[PDB]
Amino acid sequence: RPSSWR
Amino acid sequence: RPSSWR
Amino acid sequence: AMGSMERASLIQKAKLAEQAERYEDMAAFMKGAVEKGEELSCEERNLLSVAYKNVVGGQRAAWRVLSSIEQKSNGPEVREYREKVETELQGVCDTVLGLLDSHLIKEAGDAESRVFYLKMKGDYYRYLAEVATGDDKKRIIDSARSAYQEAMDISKKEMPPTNPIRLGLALNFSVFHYEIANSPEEAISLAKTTFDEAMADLHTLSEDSYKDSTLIMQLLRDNLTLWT
Amino acid sequence: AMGSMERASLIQKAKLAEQAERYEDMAAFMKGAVEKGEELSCEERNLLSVAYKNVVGGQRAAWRVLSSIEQKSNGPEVREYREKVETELQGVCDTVLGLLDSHLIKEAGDAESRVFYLKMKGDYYRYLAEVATGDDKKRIIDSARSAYQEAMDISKKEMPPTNPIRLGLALNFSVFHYEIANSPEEAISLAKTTFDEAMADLHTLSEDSYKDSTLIMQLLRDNLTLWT
Ligand SMILES: *Cc1ccc(-n2cnc(C)c2)cc1
Ligand SMILES: *Cc1ccc(-n2cnc(C)c2)cc1
Ligand SMILES: [Ca+2]
Ligand SMILES: [Ca+2]
Ligand SMILES: [Cl-]
Ligand SMILES: [Cl-]
Repeated sequence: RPSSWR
Repeated sequence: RPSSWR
Repeated sequence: AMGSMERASLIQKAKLAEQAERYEDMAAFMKGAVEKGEELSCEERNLLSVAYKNVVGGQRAAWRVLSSIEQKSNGPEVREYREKVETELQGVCDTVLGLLDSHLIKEAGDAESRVFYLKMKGDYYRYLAEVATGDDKKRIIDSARSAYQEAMDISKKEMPPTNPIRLGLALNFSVFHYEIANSPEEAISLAKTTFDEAMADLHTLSEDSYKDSTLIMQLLRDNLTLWT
Repeated sequence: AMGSMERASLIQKAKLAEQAERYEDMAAFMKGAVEKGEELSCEERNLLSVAYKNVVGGQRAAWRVLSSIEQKSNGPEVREYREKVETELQGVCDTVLGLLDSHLIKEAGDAESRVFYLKMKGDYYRYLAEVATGDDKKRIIDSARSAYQEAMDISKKEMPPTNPIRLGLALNFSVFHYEIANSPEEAISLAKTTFDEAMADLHTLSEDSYKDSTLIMQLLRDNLTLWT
């Protein structure tokens, strides 16, 4: 659910 | 560009 | 590679692969199921079609990107990589056509199954035609035409005008006429005639069948709007 | 398999594969480029990272779909297919980690390159940790932690607080803390401290660098909003 780098 | 079945 | 897995397990895993959007796996599972030698149910035919349509669809999209880059350029890398993707696409088409020829079509006696497989055969020859440029381009186009035509003849004799397979077949045959055969007037005539006769048969349908049929009639209308 | 292709041709084809959204091909091309034995430029490191992040990203998404189906169920098919996807994911992670260990990291002397590769090492051990359940789960987690920690130490000594690699590293290390290490307070503290020190350094940046840095600070803020 949380954002890692993209 | 034109639609085939999908 | 799937010879040791149960037919039912291959079908179940094909459905799991669809949910996971793993269409390569899905196609491999359905190829294994076909190679068990038993005829396919309606649901199983749809799984086979969805799997390979998604696989070849990604290859066709990639080929079009690379072909566009190649045209704007004309080192060998762009051509080489376009050729690589093109060869992989042709291999998938050959695999599907091989499954239809060995032995799905010859065992398909019912109109729903036979028209479904012949539509598939027309579609995958159409995909071969999209990338073909050599001495066999005309024969590939005529193989698509012949498969679509036999499917059309059966569908008009054996199915109502609102049948979703009949409608999708006519949609794709009209796209064949417009994009492959350089016959835009034939494409428009087929799409309009198909739409109008379906319209006139909608009154016979349940609410669910009505939704199925009108969904595909909308695609016919979208093309007519694009083409006229 | 790429040993016979020129390094420059592999790089050019990796860029073509990205445009075609053929990330498996992209990763194979960049693997071949790495195996030429020369260090990677900034742009080339980004190509390597983008390729494998997209490949493993699709595997992780599929694994999560299948794992969810498996939990709701608990025949062997769901477990078998989840295990198949999981094994393929672990193979990709092992391949990336093998490239970092042979010999990208040991030849990376500059802060930008060394932090980049150590962040990658933490990321792919994190992906292994997401599916790990056996006797090596703790060691896999500590391998991720150790790689992230060394990257953090170098980045805090050698890069400004707005450096995009430093920011993305802190973002991912905070996700590691929250999702893998069961340390949500550490995750929140790292994200807030990283965001605040970046905020205070934005005044030194050009318009283009400001856009690069604020883009990643927004991801830190999104997580903080999710977590608090
Ligand atoms: C080629 C083709 C056309 C239409 C269908 N379809 C859509 N909805 C149903 C019940 C069948 C499948 C394949
Ligand atoms: C892991 C990571 C973080 C940030 C970048 N990035 C974004 N924009 C630039 C110039 C660098 C790449 C990779
Ligand atoms: Ca039969
Ligand atoms: Ca060096
Ligand atoms: Cl190639
Ligand atoms: Cl499996």
